[PDB]
Amino acid sequence: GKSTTLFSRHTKAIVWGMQTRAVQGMLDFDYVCSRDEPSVAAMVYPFTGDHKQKFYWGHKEILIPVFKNMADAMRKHPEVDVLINFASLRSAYDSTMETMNYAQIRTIAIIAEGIPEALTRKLIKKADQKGVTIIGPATVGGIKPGCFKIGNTGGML
Amino acid sequence: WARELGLIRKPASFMTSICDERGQELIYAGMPITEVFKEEMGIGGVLGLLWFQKRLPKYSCQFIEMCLMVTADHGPAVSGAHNTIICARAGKDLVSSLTSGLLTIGDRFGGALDAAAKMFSKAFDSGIIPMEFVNKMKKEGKLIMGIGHRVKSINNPDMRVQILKDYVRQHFPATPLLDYALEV
Amino acid sequence: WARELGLIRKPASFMTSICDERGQELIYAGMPITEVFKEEMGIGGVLGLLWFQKRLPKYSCQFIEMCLMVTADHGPAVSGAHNTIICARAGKDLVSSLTSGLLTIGDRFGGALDAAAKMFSKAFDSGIIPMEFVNKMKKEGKLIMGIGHRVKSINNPDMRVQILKDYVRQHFPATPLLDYALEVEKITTSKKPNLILNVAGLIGVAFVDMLRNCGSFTREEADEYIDIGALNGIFVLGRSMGFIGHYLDQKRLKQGLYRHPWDDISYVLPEHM
Amino acid sequence: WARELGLIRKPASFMTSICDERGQELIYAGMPITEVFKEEMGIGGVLGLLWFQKRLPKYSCQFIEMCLMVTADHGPAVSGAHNTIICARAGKDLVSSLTSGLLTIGDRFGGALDAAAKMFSKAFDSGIIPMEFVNKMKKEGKLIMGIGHRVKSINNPDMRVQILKDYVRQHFPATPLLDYALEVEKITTSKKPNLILNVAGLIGVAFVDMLRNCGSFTREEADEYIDIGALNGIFVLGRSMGFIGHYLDQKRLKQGLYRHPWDDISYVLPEHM
Amino acid sequence: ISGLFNFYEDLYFTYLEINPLVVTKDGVYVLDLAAKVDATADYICKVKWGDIEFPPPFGREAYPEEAYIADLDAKSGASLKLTLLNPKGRIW
Ligand SMILES: CC(C)(COP(=O)(O)OP(=O)(O)OC[C@H]1O[C@@H](n2cnc3c(N)ncnc32)[C@H](O)[C@@H]1OP(=O)(O)O)[C@@H](O)C(=O)NCCC(=O)NCCS
Ligand SMILES: CC(C)(COP(=O)(O)OP(=O)(O)OC[C@H]1O[C@@H](n2cnc3c(N)ncnc32)[C@H](O)[C@@H]1OP(=O)(O)O)[C@@H](O)C(=O)NCCC(=O)NCCS
Repeated sequence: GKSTTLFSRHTKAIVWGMQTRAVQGMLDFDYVCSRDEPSVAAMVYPFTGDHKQKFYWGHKEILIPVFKNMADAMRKHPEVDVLINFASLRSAYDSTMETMNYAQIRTIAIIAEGIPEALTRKLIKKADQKGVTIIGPATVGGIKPGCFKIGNTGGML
Repeated sequence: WARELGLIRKPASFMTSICDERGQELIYAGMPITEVFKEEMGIGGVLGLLWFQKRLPKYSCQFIEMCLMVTADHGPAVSGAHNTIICARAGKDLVSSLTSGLLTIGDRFGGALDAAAKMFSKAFDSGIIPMEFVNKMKKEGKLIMGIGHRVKSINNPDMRVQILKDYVRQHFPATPLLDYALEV
Repeated sequence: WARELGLIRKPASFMTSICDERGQELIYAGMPITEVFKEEMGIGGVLGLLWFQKRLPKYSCQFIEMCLMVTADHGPAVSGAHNTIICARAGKDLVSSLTSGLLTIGDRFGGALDAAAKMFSKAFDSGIIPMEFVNKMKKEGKLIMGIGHRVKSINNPDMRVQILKDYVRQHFPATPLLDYALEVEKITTSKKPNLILNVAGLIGVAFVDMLRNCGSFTREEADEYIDIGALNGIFVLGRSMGFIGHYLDQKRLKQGLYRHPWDDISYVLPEHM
Repeated sequence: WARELGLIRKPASFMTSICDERGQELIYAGMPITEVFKEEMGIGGVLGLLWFQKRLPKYSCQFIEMCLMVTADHGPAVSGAHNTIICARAGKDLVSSLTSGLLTIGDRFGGALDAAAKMFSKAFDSGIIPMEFVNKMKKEGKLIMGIGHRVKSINNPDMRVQILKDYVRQHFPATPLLDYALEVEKITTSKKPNLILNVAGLIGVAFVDMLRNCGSFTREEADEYIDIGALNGIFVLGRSMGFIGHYLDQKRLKQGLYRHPWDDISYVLPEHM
Repeated sequence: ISGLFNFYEDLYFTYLEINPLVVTKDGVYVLDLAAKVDATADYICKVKWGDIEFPPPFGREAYPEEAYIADLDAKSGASLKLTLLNPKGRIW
């Protein structure tokens, strides 16, 4: 079933794609919201090997893991309940189908604009079956002040 | 003196086929140096002789020279130029500094020419069409080598891709792999 | 001054974890240099700190030093020493000559340590018995790396394989891969006497055994250090002593510029290109 | 077959005196490898054999090992370590990366050991007193090599100059050049506190003292070994450990390709050439 | 018999005579058997043979030097044979 609360101060998200500016904006928002931990636990980028990307937690320097595969990212981070999908329109459908095979993910944000409507309807049907809330495609996302920010929502700091 | 008399046998430990220093005239792969200058080949023709032991056509030598010209430098920020500058500022040496910079040439820096040639040749020889090649690279988690620019795009061309592409179009007899890469 | 006030953010472009130059005392992987000398580690302990960021046990450091000692030189005929001598006789430079020799270190020369470690580790971890490993290498058209000697055989031992093997037997807690390689060597010497465990084979398998049997590393760390080329580093650091010795030898002997005789070169140029 | 019968004459194009690979046992400068390990020389004794063809006393070999230990690394900011890290982040190779770093070793980086040894030896052999040497260097527009530290001074000692100096004082029979350099350091620290004997200065003068005060060398041999660059070899061999450590560190951290930021480069190209 | 043949050709026997083989309603019994095996097949059957021994022909005891020569024969691919009839002879 689709939950009532999507985001909290302990919400951890996986970001699909290499979006370092968006992730840094997410982290800056988390810091100025006095969150204990960053809201991004891992990133998934299929065109590279697993490594660690250097980000900022306020003025401190932190490392966020980047995984080639969804499976490794979800294995190493069972506390992640949100996926922010920066896949293009050609990859978003497959990324989201693959994401909904992991029950830990309860909310998916799809950023890409231009996904065909039939593919979106298939996504909607599977999400309804799995009880996964989808912040529909062609969106900047959403913001929960004090708790969580989706991608580039709200602009810069 | 025993070798001159042909009285003993000693196998030669080295083989070479590109240059003949001994003799009255220097020879570049069967071609005397005077003939090299009379035939008016330049760096490209000499490179053809020394690297391939072939007398390349004039447009091939010109294209090789053009390739050398466009890859001559790309600023001081890249790894090899950075290392060469560091070594020069260590007061070191021309050979030492150039070598320090050259030892960075490999996969991540300076290897995109070889990687792109190999990738496109493999795709072209396998018989797959460009769309199939793009999809196959995508699902293998591999970016296409030789595709992509930081700032320049369609309607904002590289302008040294343009120079080489214009030359190849006008002078090469056939460019099948170039056509394949343009479809990609 | 803006950084001191903490008014700006600038990401650091470099990461490092082996040495801390800044500060009152030099630090080798979290260990002060005064403590490095007080604890009486030598080259082996310093190498453990700088290459693995670990405080290795004393027998591990001693074994590393022994490995450096046995690979220090193997005469002037090999490719790297030959190149170093040529460069020294060109009047060139210590760094230039040593580097010219070191650039030959790779697959065919100086890479047998890494190749043997990888081959034997793969066979051991796959679970196949030594006879199956020998047969599998045979039908793949591959010689076992680290097996075979030009002159020395069973009943005529290498005697620097013997030194390292005796040390490893007496001081290592467990040597599973060394035992596996010794079984493989029993089979190969049954085929013909000179197919003994090499210095390269023994050093490779004993280094894998040291990495994954001393308590400092997890299996993943030991495998990663084998993968990224720590044994290549062992050979390079060991053979650098010999290459520098060859450079100094050529300088002391005042050997002039070398030219290869034409009678040793077969010229097979094309007729007319 | 003609050579075996002694029927022909062919001059050998190469000469070597440091290692004998052929034969039943490997020989390091006339000493079998088994005897090298039985006599319990370590890296220092092997280095003495391979670089000087001498059986050095135990304190000499220990001092050589200490010198290798203190020059093993000095962090990632120096030119050689920087180049090695760049080459490792280019995904390149252990040998290629280490060589890229080593090719910066020369005058401005890593040459202070040799320069200090030569300067202090020249001053000591000319017979001038330390005050005369300081004044002579001053009016020649030359800074004394081996004198000077960035932060450390008298009452704040280098602490790896201290380790080596204590060892040399306790074990060397005579240290005339070290005493001369300490007098020079007294003068220079009278000028300002941080003008202390460097690690380079101490290693250079103590190496000259070891060469010409241990019994293995004549004065001519010691001078020749200083002249042909044995201290360059000491620094190169020591710093190779740190450069390999930096390569392995960058591989373990999976650091990607480095590009120097444009904001750190001043472009001063001509208007139109 | 069929099984015996499979025993004969799997262990590389060249001679195998089980005589007499007494068979009764209780079962089969091998009272005696003389067997010669192909020694060169050791590399195929060392697992199945175990530490198989080949007794010398019944007669004079083998000399320690003759056993030394036999041991030498296994050192390499060379052939190293020695046999004695009377060490008190002068023709050697
Ligand atoms: C070619 C390829 C690397 C393009 O990468 P990219 O991420 O689009 O661009 P870059 O990696 O150059 O860097 C992006 C930004 O860094 C900037 N930059 C480049 N060098 C810089 C330097 N030394 N200092 C500061 N900034 C720099 C660029 O101007 C660019 O600025 P922008 O963010 O305003 O656009 C990518 O398409 C690719 O990997 N292709 C695979 C094929 C290949 O490798 N080809 C080899 C190229 S010859
Ligand atoms: C240039 C210079 C070295 C000429 O030297 P040279 O002693 O007259 O001749 P080389 O040393 O080249 O060769 C001597 C002999 O060895 C032979 N030889 C050359 N290379 C050989 C090789 N690889 N194998 C076998 N024999 C060789 C030559 O054919 C020559 O044969 P010869 O004895 O029948 O005449 C000398 O004049 C000189 O030192 N000049 C100073 C200026 C300078 O150095 N110029 C640089 C030259 S670009």
